[PDB]
Amino acid sequence: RYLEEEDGPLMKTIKGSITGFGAGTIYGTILATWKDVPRVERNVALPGLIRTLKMMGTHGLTFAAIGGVYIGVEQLVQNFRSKRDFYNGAIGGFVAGASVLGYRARSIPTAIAAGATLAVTSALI
Amino acid sequence: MDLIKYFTFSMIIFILGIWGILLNRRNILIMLMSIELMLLAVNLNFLVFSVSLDDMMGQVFALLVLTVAAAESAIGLAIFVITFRVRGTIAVEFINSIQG
Amino acid sequence: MNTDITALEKAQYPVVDRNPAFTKVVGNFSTLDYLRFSTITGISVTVGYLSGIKPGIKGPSMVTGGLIGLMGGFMYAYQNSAGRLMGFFPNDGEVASYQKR
Amino acid sequence: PYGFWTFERHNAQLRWDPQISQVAGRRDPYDDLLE
Amino acid sequence: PISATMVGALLGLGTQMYSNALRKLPYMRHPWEHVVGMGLGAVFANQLVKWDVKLKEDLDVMLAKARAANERRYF
Amino acid sequence: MASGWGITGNKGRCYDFWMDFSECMSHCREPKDCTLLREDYLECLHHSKEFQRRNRIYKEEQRKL
Amino acid sequence: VKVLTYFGMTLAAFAFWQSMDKVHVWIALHQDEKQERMEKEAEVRRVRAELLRKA
Amino acid sequence: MFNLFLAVFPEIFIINATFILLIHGVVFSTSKKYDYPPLASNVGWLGLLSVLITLLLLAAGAPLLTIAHLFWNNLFRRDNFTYFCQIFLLLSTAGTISMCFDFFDQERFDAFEFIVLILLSTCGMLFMISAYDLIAMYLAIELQSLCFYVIAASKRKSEFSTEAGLKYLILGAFSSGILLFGCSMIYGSTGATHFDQLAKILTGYEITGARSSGIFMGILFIAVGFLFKITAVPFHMWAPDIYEGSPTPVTAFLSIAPKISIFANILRVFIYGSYGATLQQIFFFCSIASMILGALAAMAQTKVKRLLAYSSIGHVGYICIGFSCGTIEGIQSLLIGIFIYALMTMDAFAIVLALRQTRVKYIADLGALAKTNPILAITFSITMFSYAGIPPLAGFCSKFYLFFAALGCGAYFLALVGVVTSVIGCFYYIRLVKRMFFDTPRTWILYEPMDRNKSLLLAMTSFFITLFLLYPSPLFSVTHQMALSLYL
Amino acid sequence: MILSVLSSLALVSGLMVVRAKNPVHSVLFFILVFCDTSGLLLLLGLDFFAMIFLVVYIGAIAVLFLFVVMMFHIQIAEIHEEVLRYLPVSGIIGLIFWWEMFFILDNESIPLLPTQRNTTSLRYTVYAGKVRSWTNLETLGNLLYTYYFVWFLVSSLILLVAMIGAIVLTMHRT
Repeated sequence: RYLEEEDGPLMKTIKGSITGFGAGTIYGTILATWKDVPRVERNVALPGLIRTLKMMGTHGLTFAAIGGVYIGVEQLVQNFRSKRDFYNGAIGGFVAGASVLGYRARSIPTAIAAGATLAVTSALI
Repeated sequence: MDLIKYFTFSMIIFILGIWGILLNRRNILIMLMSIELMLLAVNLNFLVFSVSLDDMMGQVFALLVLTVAAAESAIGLAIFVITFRVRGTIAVEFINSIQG
Repeated sequence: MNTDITALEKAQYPVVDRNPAFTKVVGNFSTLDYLRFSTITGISVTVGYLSGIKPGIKGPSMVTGGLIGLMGGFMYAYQNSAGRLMGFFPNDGEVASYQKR
Repeated sequence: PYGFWTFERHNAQLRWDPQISQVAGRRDPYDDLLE
Repeated sequence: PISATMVGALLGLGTQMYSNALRKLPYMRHPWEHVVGMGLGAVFANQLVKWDVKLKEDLDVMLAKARAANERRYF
Repeated sequence: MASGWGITGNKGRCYDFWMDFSECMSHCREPKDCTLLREDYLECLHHSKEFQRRNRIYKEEQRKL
Repeated sequence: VKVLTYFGMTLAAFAFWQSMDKVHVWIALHQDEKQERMEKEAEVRRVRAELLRKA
Repeated sequence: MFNLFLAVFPEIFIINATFILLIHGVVFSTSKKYDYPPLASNVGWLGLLSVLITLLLLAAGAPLLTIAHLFWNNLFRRDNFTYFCQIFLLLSTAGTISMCFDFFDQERFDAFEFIVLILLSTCGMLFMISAYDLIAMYLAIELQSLCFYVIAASKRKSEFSTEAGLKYLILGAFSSGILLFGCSMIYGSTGATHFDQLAKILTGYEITGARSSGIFMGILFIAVGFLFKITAVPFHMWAPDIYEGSPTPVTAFLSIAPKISIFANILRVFIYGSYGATLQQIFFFCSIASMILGALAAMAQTKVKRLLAYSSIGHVGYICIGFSCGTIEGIQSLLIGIFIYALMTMDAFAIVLALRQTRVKYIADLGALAKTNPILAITFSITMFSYAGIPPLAGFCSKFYLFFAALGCGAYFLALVGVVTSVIGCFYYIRLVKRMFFDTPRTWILYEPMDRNKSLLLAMTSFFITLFLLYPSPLFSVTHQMALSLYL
Repeated sequence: MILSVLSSLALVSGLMVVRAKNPVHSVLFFILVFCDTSGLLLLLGLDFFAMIFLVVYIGAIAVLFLFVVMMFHIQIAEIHEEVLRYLPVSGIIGLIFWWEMFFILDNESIPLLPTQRNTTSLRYTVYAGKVRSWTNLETLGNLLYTYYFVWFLVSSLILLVAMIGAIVLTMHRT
């Protein structure tokens, strides 16, 4: 069922960071487009584009950090311990969630909640 | 390469309708016109395919879709008129009361 | 215009006439058919009268309701008569009159 | 089921199209030359 | 015993009383309507029983055909 | 081209292929039994394999030049 | 817009459509590699499912 | 020749009766002699009679609706599935009309054209059910949609009604264009629009490596249009705004009949055509999104109409779980869920229209209703517990299936979503029971008693809701019949 | 080449429909897009549809749009917005739709590449079809009112709904 791949832990981490950046760029574009423009900005176009691109870059960065650290810690767990399970990975989701989303939200309870949610989500898979 | 060129003509009109929706969040009249551009592109698709397949069903449906497009435009502009008459303006900030 | 009366589900009763003419189906109207016709028409006239009192048009409303009922009752009676002649409905009397004439 | 297409409800065109096979607008062009 | 006619008559009488109560009217306002409702409920219950019997027959015929079509696979 | 009505008032170019495929599918309880007729009909519709082969010829001509 | 602006946008669109013609010819020229790659991926799946059922 | 039209007798009758009513209304509403009488209730009663006569013609002519099936084949297809679907649609329309006379008389909504447009849309949905070709399907869908656009804007001086109509026209025309683009792709790729031809072309192959992308995207776009029609997330946001902004009888009508007709279309198009897995995954993912989003958004609502709109979105999610599994029991359960949701919604909107005489708007307006009208508070509590799926009420039946398919098609994430969203739904439904029974407000709203039509309809639907699980055999048998008749 | 000219004209005219500041100009550019479509239909040999697109889209529908828009006297402030910020989202959406749909036929309808050989000599002519040829008009009229008359009538019902709804929504009798 899974016998179509070539793997490579470093390649896995790089590709995951790249995919995370792409998804974060798409998400940032969507969020920037949903929002209205500040009233002081309705009559001038360029600052709106700058804010859209800034949102794109910031979301690409945070999503790339999550999508990289998740699999990086997943392999660095399954490499040293060298056991394949859903446990290996629950730790990666937790550390990605905690670190990145707590650096972003600046809150420790938010870090714990985000890591827990990512842990359950990666556990189901 | 004839079929691909006619097809891309119609496809560009369809994409222009989509972009016109995307680009006119303050202009609801242009949104209605973008929808009419999409409908025109679909009609073209049916006619081109009818020719390409030597089949008449694409032409029958093109005529009927014409009737539908006319009816849609008449009703759409009637609703636009009563919306404007009630509010005095067409600005999108006056048609956002229903929410949640 | 090419036509084909053939139904998806075959008639379960003796087929007296596959495609009976309009006047033949009308002439096949039975006592029960006229009872259905009259009941539908009378109910429709009554509804027209009763719903017309408040706007003040009970007479014209009566005529309108009666027209709707006349069309619906005639269509229902025709439906039953033609179904009997075609074998789709139980058609004892149709077969008894057919086996004799 | 096994071959729904096989059922007679699903073969309406195969029995109706022969009945209109001589109608102007869908004839083989040689049919007019021989008939 | 508990026939369809009695269940339907009780249901129709209950329907007329429920209607009167939802309109804040006395339960027995217009008793002739209670009689009419009893009759209509009886008729409806008996007809539902007959319709259910007919439905079962039609389903059996349909299920027979489906099983025949399925058994055709192993021919 | 499954309806039969051609755009110039005659039988459609691909109607006979459609009818062959349909008549095959009306009694063959397996769709794979009528695969050849199906791809005949679709080939009539789009001329995919014909044009692919002619493009092969053109490509070989360009290669030998 | 100015009339010259409409003319210039038309010229640019004409160039875009000729570029699309080149793209279509490129896609038409690579049908054979698509077919040969598809030969492999479908046959790999066959050799695969056949081997996975040997046990 | 005349006997061929026996297959279209119900439609012929309803269309001609609609014309008669249009003429009668316009002639006597303009009459100075009768002082321009309001004719909305008169034409309403005559149209209800017309619908009941149409129902008589259709139900008593079951074998005759299949006469001349080869002559009529390129136009429509009438069978047992269509027979029962059309009977149910006519019943829904009759109930909805009977629920409108108090609104006509007390708000003085005098426009009889309201009834005419409802009847014309009923014709359109009748043609939708028997549609057997993409062209006919689209035409019938457009007729129904245009009637709804016009009736959504019927209160033409109200800001809310004009706003509802405008959003409906734009989002509805957009979705219709998307669906029409899908039909064009399918036609171009297969050269066929008839459902039988599409069946023959597409069966046996699905995604056989060399998949026609034209067919696949025609299917995707048609599926997007259908999902807009059934208010599945993420194509749903038109529904709560239009449901609120439209006149309440319009909201009641839009809640039931279009769903019956569009689900008939979805069955006969998808279950019958053959692209397979992707089509069902579409509906699987949209069902999950609908359940979650409907539950949360309903939990956030403070107005009765919005709560009902979001509840309907959640329930279409539950129903579409049945279409996702793609089995006989899936179709049967979809049909059972549609029937029970329709009866429950008719109950709920009968109550809402009854309370609209004292202008109910907020959930808090129902405070102390168990004192001012105890039997109405019980009837409404029964409806809310039925909506929440508490056994042995009829609402349990649909909930039971959700978990039956989740453990049948082997899907435990679906089961978990169902458990959580069922709990959330139970909470926001029992919040209304708390408001009517447990609260002691300082200011009470006294409500006018309802008219006879709504009391009778409410009594019947409430007896059904409490007592269906005692005698559920006819619905089970008839839905099994319909599920089988989709293929044979 | 000719198809490239028509495609370019339609592309610019459509951009001007969706990007003009003034809605009156937008309706006028829409008339140009319909004229170009008529030209394409003439190329396909469908002269009836080419004329009907002129009669219905331009002669009747655009006129209604023009009457309504002109009498509305929309002010540019009520509908103005800067569109530079939408270049990324337009880019992603349009690029996905481009890469996926401008090339949907390519796998199914493979183009025939033009070679440096006269392939016109292999056109086979069948004269039997040319004895009494049918116009687009009579070919369509052979089907509309007989084999597919029900859809014709449903379209009439659609038009009736439009007339009723127009009267009911907007009429204020003097």
